Parts: sequence; C-alpha cells; structure tokens
Amino acid sequence: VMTDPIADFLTRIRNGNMRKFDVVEAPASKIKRQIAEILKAEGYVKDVEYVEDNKQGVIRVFLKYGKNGEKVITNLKRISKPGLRVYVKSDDVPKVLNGLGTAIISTSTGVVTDKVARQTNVGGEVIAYI
Amino acid sequence: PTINQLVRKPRRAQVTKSKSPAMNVGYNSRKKVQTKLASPQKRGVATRVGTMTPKKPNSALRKFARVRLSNLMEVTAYIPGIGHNLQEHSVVLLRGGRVKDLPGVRYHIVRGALDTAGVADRKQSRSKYGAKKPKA
RNA sequence: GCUAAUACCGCAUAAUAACUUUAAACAUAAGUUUUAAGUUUGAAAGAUGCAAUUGCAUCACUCAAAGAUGAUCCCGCGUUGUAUUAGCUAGUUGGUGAGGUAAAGGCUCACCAAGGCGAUGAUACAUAGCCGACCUGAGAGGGUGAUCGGCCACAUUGGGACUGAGACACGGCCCAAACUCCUACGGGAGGCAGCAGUAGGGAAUCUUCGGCAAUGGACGAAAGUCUGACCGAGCAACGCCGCGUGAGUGAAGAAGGUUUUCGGAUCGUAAAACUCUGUUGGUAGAGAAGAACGUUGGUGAGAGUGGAAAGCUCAUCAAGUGACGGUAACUACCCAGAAAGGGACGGCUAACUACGUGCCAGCAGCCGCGGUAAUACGUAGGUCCCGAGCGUUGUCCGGAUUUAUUGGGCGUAAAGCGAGCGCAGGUGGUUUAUUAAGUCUGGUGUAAAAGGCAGUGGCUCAACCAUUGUAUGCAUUGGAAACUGGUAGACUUGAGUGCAGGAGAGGAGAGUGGAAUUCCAUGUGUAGCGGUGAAAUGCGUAGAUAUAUGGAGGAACACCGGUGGCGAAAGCGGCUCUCUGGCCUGUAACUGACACUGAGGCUCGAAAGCGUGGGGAGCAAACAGGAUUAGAUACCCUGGUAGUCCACGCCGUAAACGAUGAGUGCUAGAUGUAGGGAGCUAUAAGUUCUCUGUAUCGCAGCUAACGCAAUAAGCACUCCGCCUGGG
RNA sequence: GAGGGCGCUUCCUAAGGUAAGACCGAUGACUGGGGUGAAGUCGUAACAAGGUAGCCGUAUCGGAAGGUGCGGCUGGAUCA
RNA sequence: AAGGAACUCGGCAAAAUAGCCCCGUAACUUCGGGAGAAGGGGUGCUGGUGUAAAAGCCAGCCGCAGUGAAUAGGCCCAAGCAACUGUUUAUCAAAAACACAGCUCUCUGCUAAACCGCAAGGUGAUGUAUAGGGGGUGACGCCUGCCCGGUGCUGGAAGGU
Repeated sequence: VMTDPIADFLTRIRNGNMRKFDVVEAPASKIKRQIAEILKAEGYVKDVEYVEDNKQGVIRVFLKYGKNGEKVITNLKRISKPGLRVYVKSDDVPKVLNGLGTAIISTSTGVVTDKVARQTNVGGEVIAYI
Repeated sequence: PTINQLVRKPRRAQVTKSKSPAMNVGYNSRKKVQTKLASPQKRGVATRVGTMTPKKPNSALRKFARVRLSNLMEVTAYIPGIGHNLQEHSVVLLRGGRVKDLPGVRYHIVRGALDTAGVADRKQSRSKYGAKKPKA
C-alpha cells in the first residue's frame, strides 16, 4: 500500500535498473529528494526533478548506469521497515560491505552519510545500504 | 509475520527426549519417584538372562537379562559378550545403550563389571567383559 | 532471713527529646519550617587509681549534636509453565474512628459505605531459592546456579510470645505433635540442614587430628579467655599444571618375534652392545622457611591534660611472636639402575595380515555385519591417538538456520482459515510549524568483590594465585528538530460521496407458458416390450404395449449457454413483475486521509442427513428377483423403500481447489472478450487509445523440478493466519 | 489506698474431629482401539482407463477388504 | 444398663429427626428441578440501643435443658419396573394393572361412517376428513430389520363353481 513509499521507491529503482530502463517514479516528499540528492551525489542516478505542482508530484529520475546501461545499484533495500523504526547508536555505526556499501541515517543533525554518521558521533535511523 | 505475531512467537521447541528414563538408582526413603539424577548404571537387581530373536535377516540369538525395573518399564536390557555368570537376585549395572538389531530394548547391561569375569588380551581394550591387563 | 550490686526502684535536678505555647518567613492534596507559655525524669555520688592551683584519665542511664554503621517498609524496573490455568474477589475496596509501630498505611480492629480485579492472563495447579556469576556456542545465544560472594528463607514438625536497641531466635522460652531415653509409671529430658563423625541410600569418603600465634569476634582496664570460624596436617587421579621413568654415539634387519611368493621385515637410536647422568625418588643429611604485629616494661614527643603528676594519645628500644619442621630449597646423587600404560584399526577419520570361523559365536553411535579363507568378530603381529591418565556411558552446549529477530517456509514435498464483516489491535497520502516523547550527544548511577583486555610479581618458570589498572541501559540530565509519535495547520493528489452511462444466471418473493415423462379413460388391433454379449429377471392374453385423443399431476426448462457475466465464495439459466445490493466507465462537484485491514466476536455457506407439515412424475439408498462366477451382499437388467421437490428450523463439515490468504506499488510483449469512455473510417464501411474482466504463449525474475509471469509461483511493505520427520 | 502475681471470663487461637466435595496418583474383573511378530485362513481390491479411475464431506448396507447413493475435483484415463 | 439389627424371609413396628430464621447444598438433568439435598449454626431472660418500620448490638442474669412442653421430614448409595399427577376391586389385593397426553395405522365425503332402536325417531355433531369411529402402543431419546408361502383384508376380472 501507500504506507511505504520508501522501499516502494527503492524497489521501483530495482525495477528500473534490474529491468535496465530509464526513469523511475516517486511522489513529492522532502525525504526522497534527499534520497536522490545524497545518492546522486554518491553517483547512482542522473536526475533530480519532480512534478512542479503536486503534493504527490512524480519525482521522475534518470539513472546513472555503468557502460551499457550496466547496473551500479545491486543490493538496494530499506533497512528500517515501517514496522520497525531502527534506532541505533552513534559511536559504533557499522561498516557496509567492508566499506563497499552506502549508508544513510537520519541523525539528530540531519540525514547524513556513512563515515559522517560514524565519527561525528551523530546517530539516528538507518535507512538504506547498497 | 505481523507485529503482534512476531512478538507472540517464542524460540520454542518440542522434541526433547533424553534416552534414559531413569529412577537411577537410588535414595530409597519412602516413595522413590525421585527424579532425575541419572546414573550410567543401576545398583539394583535383575533376574534372568533370556534369549532374544534378532531382526531380519540377522540369524543370531542374543542374551537379554530380565531386568527388574521399579518404575514399570522393560524387563530386558542387553548382555554383551559370550556367556554370563549372573543369576536371579544379582545386582546389575545398567549401560545406556541401544541396538537396532535387538528389538524392544532401551538399555544395555555393563558387562565388565564387579560381577563379571572374562578372558583378557581382547583386541578391543583387553579388559571389558570381565578382564584386566593380564598379570601374566 | 540477710548481704552484695560494676542489680533494682520511688522521688526534686534533664527543658530544643514529646507535647503543652503564642506568631508566622516557609508550606506541597496532604503541608514542611524559626522563635514568641507550660510538662515527665539521671547515674556504676561507681570503677581502678592518681595524687594534688585536690583535682586528672576508661566507661550507663544525663541523651543528644551530628556523622558513621547495620537495619525498616513503599514504589519503578526484569525476575517459570499450564487459559483442556474463567469469571474472580468478603476486609474484598473506599471513608471515619481507635489500637499498634520505628512509622503514613484494614498494618490491624470497630463502624459506614460496594466496590474492585480479569480474557492485552486475575485467581487455581505444577515447578523454582534468586542474583552477580559460570560451561558451551564465533557471536546471537543456549544452559547452569555448582564450590565463591550478596540477598532471601529455614532450624524434628506446627504455632505463639517475652526479653533483647535489634530474634519470634541451630545450640532462648511456652504449647502441641512425632520419636527416643529413664521411670518404682506418680514424672522428667532432647533434636548434627554447625563442624566432625555414625547408621541409612547411592556415583557421592573428606578425619570421630592440632592450635588459635596467621587472623576474626566476644567480653575483660590490661593481662587473659574462648572460636570444628580460620589456619594447617591427613582421604579422593576427583579435576588443572609440571617433570619423568633414561639420555648421546653406535641399526646390521640385526640373536629376537611375526609375516613369508622363502627374499625381506620389527628393535629407529637404551637400540645387542658402548659412554655417561641424577627429573621424581636412594641415603647422609649441613642447614633445617621469613610464615612474626604489639598489646608487656622503659625512653622521648603531644593533649601538655588547674596539674609536671599518674594516666591518655602513639614518634623509639627490650620483649614471645609455630602447626605443617630439620618444611619446599641445597650439598654429597645412588646404580640406568626404584618409577609410563590406556584406547583404537571395515568404513564413519587417519592404523591391515596370520586369523578358529562360517549369519557360528559375537561386534557396533550410523551404514552395519559374520553363512569358508571377515583389516568388522575370537585371535597374534604390525600399527593410529593419547597419558598418569586412556576409553565407556549419565547430563548439557554447538553443529541444528532442527521455531530460521540475527537466522525460515507455506502451489504440488508440512502448510492460505470454508468464505464475508469491521471489535480491539496493527500499519500509515503530501505538506506548515511546535514538541523531543522515542531517537543521537554531554554530566549522573555500575558488579565491595570475584570475572574478562593487558601488565606485574610469584608456590618456581609452571598451571594458576596475588596485584594493578582497563573495559559496563545498571543511571539521571543539557543540547539536536533529520525521522517517527504527539500537537496545532494546509491541499487533494487515496478512499468514499455527487451528476451521466450501461451491464449481468446478483439475491429475495409473487405469479404465468410450452415441450417432455408417467398415469386416468380412450380408438382398435395382436404378443408384445425389456435388456445386454444374451436371457432369465419380468410385466403382459383379464388381448395390451404400440397406435388415435383429452385429463391429471410433480420435475426440470435442449440451440439460449460461451475461457461469458454477476456474486467474497457457496453458487446463480422457461417467461413476467416486486425491492434489491455491487461494480466499472467518465468525473474534483465535495469531504479533506475519512485508508488498509483484522485476533476476538458476528454473519453467510456446499453436499447429504435430521424436525414438522405437504407434495408426491421421473430418478434412485435399503432390500428383493435374474445373470455373474468359486462366489455376488457389486458393475448389467427388472424393480423398488428412504431420499431427491415445496414452506419451515439445524448441523458447519466438502479437492473450499487453482491443495495458490487480504490490501496496494512496479513493469517485455503475442494475445481473448465485455461494456463504457474518447477519438475513429465516412456518400452506408472500420480502426486507435483508455478500465475492471477472464484465458493461452512466453521478457525479466523465478523454483528441487514441474511451472508462474499482468487476473506473477518476480521485485516490496501492513493485517492476519498456518508449518515443524513419520505413523 | 494505688499497683502487683495469683485472684479471673472472653477474644484470636496451634493441633485433632466433623461433612461434601473437587483435584491428582496408584489400583482394577472384564473390555475397546492401536502397534509388533507367522510364513494360518477370507478376499479383490488401491496401484496401469490396476482391472467399476478415483479422492473428499456426508447418509446408509456389508465378516472384511468394501459397496450403493447425494453433490464436488483431477491429486484421471482412449482422449472425449 | 451395655450392645446394636446380630430377630426375622425382611430395621416389621417403635425409635429419631422435624418449627422458625440464617449459612450451605453434590449427582445427573428433558436445564425446570434436584433440594428442605446433605451437612452446619442460632433460638431463654434482664437492662440498655433500635426498633416501634426493623433485625442486629452490648453487657449481664441465668440455666440440665432455651420452637424448655405440645404440634410439625429419618437420611444416603444403587438397580429393575412404571414416566408423572389421576384411577383401581367398597365386603382382600393400589400395583409394574388401568388410564393418560403422545405416536401409529385403518374407516367415513354427509340425510355421514359408526351406533341404538321392529320401524319410526335419535345420537354421531347445528359435526364436516386437523372431524368422527375402530385397532395398537403409551412421554422424551434412538430405532423399528426380513419374509406375501398360508390366513384375513383390498382390488381385479379370463375361466371353473
């Protein structure tokens, strides 16, 4: 249902890249703008755009591929399910894929990255790895 | 696997059966359903070695002792080895042992016990079935 | 009868103790807090002494002035299983009063009020000392509570209660009971769950040993005293460590064993010899381990104690600090001489040939074996792993992800309720701001400890002990608005409600029509018809079937009818009415998240059957007759009861199916067909998009395979449910 | 005179009896099912369209495998 | 006394319990009952205070005894039969006998059938098949199997008589 646009959206990204196609979709939030923002900054998609007047505005996003439409994103998932707001510490925020994976956590400051979540002693909700 | 379902759910288990139903042996005060502090033996009694028919196609004949059990259980457990010296009203040790070829058993008998003699220099341990290291 | 008191006791003297007061800063439902008037009562006038500005030390009541210790109870937190552990509770639950207490407190008790708990587990039953800790698992954890430390509880059993500051008290009392002893029978006495030790019972004896120096406590001014606490000695290979019984040279297969295809092969560095050596022990034993501090006296310092006295504080010396004791250690080290065995060999994991066997006796955790040469067994040799321990079972952990939070599955292999609701409960479209509740940061609590990560010393070095840190929701308090929750706020962009469309076997009643079956008469004629592979079954000459008609009645309504529709399914098809849901197409007209669910509870619901009352054509359980064959209680035939149908109540179980839960999101296409919306193709034709439908193939994905795949067995999340090897 | 033990009844009251259970174990003439072993005997079923394919829920008749019937599904055939 | 049913075929008779209040109450059940189950307690008077509408309180006084006597259930377990209430031989027998609702079958379309009377007349009943008459059985629960040879009954007519 509508109750998880986060993993609905990341699952939809797995439809876009696993189906090897151009554009995925997302209604208008601020959190998903931070999703394509942070992960576009980490080089995984190629667009940040949404429908210009809608509270359900379609964030339609071109992807950042490999060399032949090749995947970059493989193990895409939401960590914290809607049945479990994952509340971890700040001091030993763990590594992902021995460093080969992303990490994005809504800390008390904001929703920051892996090592910025590690050594700044900021902690919050674990969201998504690759 | 909902929120309440995965909280109702324990790490439960149901297959829990130690192979020794045991009143070993024991502390005979008045009531003797004292349980369980099990031995690998019995300082008890049995009566008579009987002969057991083995399975198909095991053409043999094996020696089970008519095991006294005060807890309403099998009058049998296996006597290993060739021959036996015991008789009725003899204290009989109780190996925890099972043979698929021997039907209706749960236990064996410790041969090579205080009431057991044998012939040593056995190629397995020289000293079971009532034997020792040979003093010549 | 009387002493004595380092007993008692009246009785002024003690009042911030409690209250009696008078004002209030304070004060919080209660309230807490300074002073503003009146009350109880003390001693071992003791003690050793000292001596003296004739007064100075150890103490009990004077009793406070606090700390300190050790307790008290209340609350938060987690602290077993059985809902085949449902209704439970009578002082129960409130209020008032009183007694008590160290205290609020049905803490009790009186009186007056009737609540309260509980299906999100209360009571009742089993079971349990609990925790730190500790074994195993990489961890997650599982598991244990041994021994150590803390708390709790107990003292043959049960119950009271005094004392004591403190007990309802292992070695107090009193009562009872149960044993036992003595009794001249009239009476008395006791409880090793204290350390021993005895008898029970087993796997489970520490010894019926010393002293308190090495502390620990108790009094005593000190001395002293006692302590089965502790320290030690002795029992247990019961565990952990550490060394070893020989080492070095010298190996030929050597004598030697065994196999043996007659060769070769053991002894593998004592090896057959040779050279030595003292681990542990031989003996002589030198020493013999410091196990050790002052309390007792002196000196000197301080309070310098009206006083130096005396004494007290504590800065010195003298002074015993024993039990392991000639104790570990060390010299002389004696001779290789006193001092290694246990398990295992079919694999399963490394170690097979002589080998009586002959499925024989036996061996075994699994596969198993043994019936003629068995590396299975008995059997010797060689080997494979270990050691003062080996192996065996008894328990537990792991593997086992074998309840899969980490770390499951549900189409068939175990599984989606038989389907609907709309109770809790769960989950939440977007956005504005607050909130910091949760969430992250800082301070605060944390096991006395003991224990890990390190280090130190040491019984050597060992092992482990002693030490020293480190490492911790044990906690409470500042910040963070990024998420959730909440609080207020907004929009529709989900849902639904509007206005237009249609559609259907959607339900429920009220009726109607025809064909067809069977039967009532019936024309008028003769054995017929039945059934199969055939007939007997049978009926029928009482002459009929069959054919001519009209009537009667029940049932059901061929093409319509279809991978068609509707309905959650169950299911629904002559025709016509009655009132009747449910979608979809468009639509923002409108609410502004009203959403999804769904345990519980509720409803509906195949098929029969069961209740009452009808209707009773055809069909057909039950049964009969005839084949059938050995037989036929079956398939066939002849029949033929229940039953099938109608109103009227029930079961709640079906291959419920698609052995495929519900919600919604995503997306190669080839494809069906409905009915709309829109275009569309125009001088009538015929095409394209859109929605719910239901196929068929097949992209990706996909599984054990089979297969699924837009109405996913693909990729996600919320509600539920199942599932743990078989009988 | 106060007060005092005794003087002096009551309260709670430990145990014992009572009654009417409930729970739980042991126990039991005969007896229902199930499993095991023989290799007796009865039988053709279930398995191929396994000899009437079945498989369910249900009623009902058999010594028994089983049958008859209500309705449903292939986990069913020659291929209908 | 003491002892109890040992007497007897048999606790037969007597005994003993019972009132009122207040507790409490098993079994199965057709869910009402059982059941007054059982078993238990109290019960007199004096003053209070609360009893008058109203018990309970407090204390005391007493008592052998407190519905002081009279009057007023013995209970329980189990089985068979019958359901029950009713009725039943007065001059014997009260029951398992009868009856009874119930259930079953059969007969009767009306001037009923059936019945009474020679008939007439009348009942049946101002009744109309849910009614009337006869037969069985006797609630409720389960169930009612087989055999039409014979008998009777019904119906049919071919033939014999």
